[PDB]
Amino acid sequence: MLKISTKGRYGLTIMIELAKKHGEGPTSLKSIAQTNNLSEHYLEQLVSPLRNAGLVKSIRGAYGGYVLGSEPDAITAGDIIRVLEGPISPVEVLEDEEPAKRELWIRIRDAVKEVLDSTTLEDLASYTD
Amino acid sequence: MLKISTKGRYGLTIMIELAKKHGEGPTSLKSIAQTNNLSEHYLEQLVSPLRNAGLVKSIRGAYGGYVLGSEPDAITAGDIIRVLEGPISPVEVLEDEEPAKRELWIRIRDAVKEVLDSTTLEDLASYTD
Amino acid sequence: MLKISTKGRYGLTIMIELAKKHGEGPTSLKSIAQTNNLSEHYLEQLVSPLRNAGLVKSIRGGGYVLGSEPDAITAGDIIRVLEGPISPVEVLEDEEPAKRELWIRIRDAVKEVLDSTTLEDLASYTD
Amino acid sequence: MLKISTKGRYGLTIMIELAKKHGEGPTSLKSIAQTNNLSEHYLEQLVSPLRNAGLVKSIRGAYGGYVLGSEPDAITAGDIIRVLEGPISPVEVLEDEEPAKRELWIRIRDAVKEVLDSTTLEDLASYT
Amino acid sequence: MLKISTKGRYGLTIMIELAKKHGEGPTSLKSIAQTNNLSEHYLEQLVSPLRNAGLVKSIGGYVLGSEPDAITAGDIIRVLEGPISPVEVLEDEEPAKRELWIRIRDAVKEVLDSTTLEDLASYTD
Amino acid sequence: MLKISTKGRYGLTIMIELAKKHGEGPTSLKSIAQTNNLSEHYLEQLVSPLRNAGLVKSIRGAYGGYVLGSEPDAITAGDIIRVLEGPISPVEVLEDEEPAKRELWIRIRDAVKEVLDSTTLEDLASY
Ligand SMILES: [Cl-]
Ligand SMILES: [Cl-]
Ligand SMILES: [Cl-]
Repeated sequence: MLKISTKGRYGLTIMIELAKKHGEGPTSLKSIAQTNNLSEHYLEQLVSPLRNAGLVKSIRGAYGGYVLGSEPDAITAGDIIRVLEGPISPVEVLEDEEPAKRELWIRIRDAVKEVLDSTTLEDLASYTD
Repeated sequence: MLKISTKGRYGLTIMIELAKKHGEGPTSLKSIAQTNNLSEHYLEQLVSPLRNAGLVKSIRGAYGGYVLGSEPDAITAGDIIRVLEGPISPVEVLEDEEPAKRELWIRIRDAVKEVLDSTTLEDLASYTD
Repeated sequence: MLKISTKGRYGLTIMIELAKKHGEGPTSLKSIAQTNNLSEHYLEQLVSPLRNAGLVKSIRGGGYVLGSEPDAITAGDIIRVLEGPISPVEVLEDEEPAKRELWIRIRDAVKEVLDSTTLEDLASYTD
Repeated sequence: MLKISTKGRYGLTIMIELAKKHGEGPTSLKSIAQTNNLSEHYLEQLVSPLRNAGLVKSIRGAYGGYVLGSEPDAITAGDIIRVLEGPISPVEVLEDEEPAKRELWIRIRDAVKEVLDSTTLEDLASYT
Repeated sequence: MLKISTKGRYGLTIMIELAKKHGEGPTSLKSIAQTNNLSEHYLEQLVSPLRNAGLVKSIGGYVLGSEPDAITAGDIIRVLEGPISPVEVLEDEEPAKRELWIRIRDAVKEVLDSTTLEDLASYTD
Repeated sequence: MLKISTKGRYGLTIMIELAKKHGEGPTSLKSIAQTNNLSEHYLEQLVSPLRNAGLVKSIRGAYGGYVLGSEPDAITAGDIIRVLEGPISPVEVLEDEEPAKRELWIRIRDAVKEVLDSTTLEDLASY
């Protein structure tokens, strides 16, 4: 029933990897790409807006890479999704739709928004295998 | 992010129209279609599974049509969606997924399912005049 | 931007084939499926609503014919039965007129093509 | 039945905001984002191709921001959509689809293209 | 990339369950729905075309209309979702530009046409 | 049945145009856009990741433009798609889907990946 966009999935992956390595020095996009079986050049397109938003910082050099732009408990899943995908809309509200159905979509939207706004990177990084 | 189709939207429309007219005798698909500016012949494709699930009952005769198969408080948005669109719980996954990476999407899925399972036809009919 | 599904596409295929054979006796779904390289059992799922809408008639013994003259049936009539409404457009809550305007104009233009394109016109295109 | 992409919707929003503020000096992306309850960092991804196309101009400095690259009557909804989303193709045409159906998709495409090419930012900004 | 919907997914579920129970008497849609945690009334919408195509036979339950090795994923998908061959094209498409998408389409069709229910029934849980 | 993304379609178009002009000097995005009836400013959004991956090289100047970053036989359709779209996943795998269906999606994925990994720009440019 639920669909997860590639931008959102992998943008959150970058952030979670960085949260797991918080205080352990920079992490190269190359290593995140290698860990997650994807192109570093695909990942670069996702980090760019995260870097512009100050959610991540790029450290230059041979031992360079990315770090979080704030503590993991100060970044939410919602902060990340809003930068990469724009506003949250789980069910599109359509022109002249019945108020009962519009109310159902608002309730769904509020419940999704509450999950995004109450889930920090620290919380997600705490899940291990 | 949620894949509720035209089937689900209009299947909910039928159920809401019937909940608003609960205890007021049968309602024809023709009048529901007329009220909502849709083809009755599109709506007919949605009633058959709703009728098979016992969510609606067909009353024969010239003054016949449809009634709810239960009280509005005994039918949820989730009950309707499951019949018309299939399961609510499935979420897109990666093979051998790591708990940290999958977690956000599970929380979103659970929050959506909770809204759908806790919103009754009585609740939907209360959102409108 | 317009979501016409496989249902709509093949529902139009049925109607166009029947318009081409108008006044030439009944046409079986098997024949339409064979001509179009698809399953008759996929096409069967589309005929029932078209028949209920009176867009097609089933001849016992046999096959299908149009329920009206080709010039009296539009692409719009067919799409509404198989896919649902053509008008609804995705809107933002507390929408400003300037921002929504373009999408209303697009919706109206699409609806006009669908409502003014008849089966007689479409049946005149071949090969 | 009609789907509106996020890129198209919000790219068009930036342009409409700039058309409403035409002749009122530069407008920062931050204020457009604030007005529309969006991240400025989401909007940045849409403005870069619009700037590359000359549809918007960036004015530097303390009072800097964006302005339109031409008069609002000289920019169409079509000019904006082509930069952000590529070619206008409302219904995808499928291999070996019959000529009658191919014709219907072409007619829909032409009608959409006419609306896009005949609607200016001046026209859209005129709606209160 | 693929036009494989909930209809196709659950239509495959029905066929796989029936292949697993081949020669073990009829199986109801209710038990298939119970095994797979979904509505029997959603599955009921999928059986009618499978029955019309002779892929399933109705006896209170269903059996396969042929041996599991004689039914492919392609046979099932074609009935429920429509053709496998159509691919999105540009008008006046040049061969070099369309080629990759034709090759992808052919490879997908080959997987579907070469996968049988006997093969699929060997994967358990 | 098969859907082709705009990014993938046009990203591949850029690479194919460059492969056809390999050894014929630089090609501007303006001429590729003109040949393909699309905006150069839409194409520019696709070239930047391809340039970052070293799949194309930009030659500066008034007679500048793009060239391939390697020989056409050394670049695959898979190298291009992975940069622009991410991982190849034709049918999404859903939580708790039965192993028989998960296996079918893996087989589709492997067959698509084999086409992408075995098709070079030299191969495509030869048509
Ligand atoms: Cl890095
Ligand atoms: Cl700015
Ligand atoms: Cl260039």
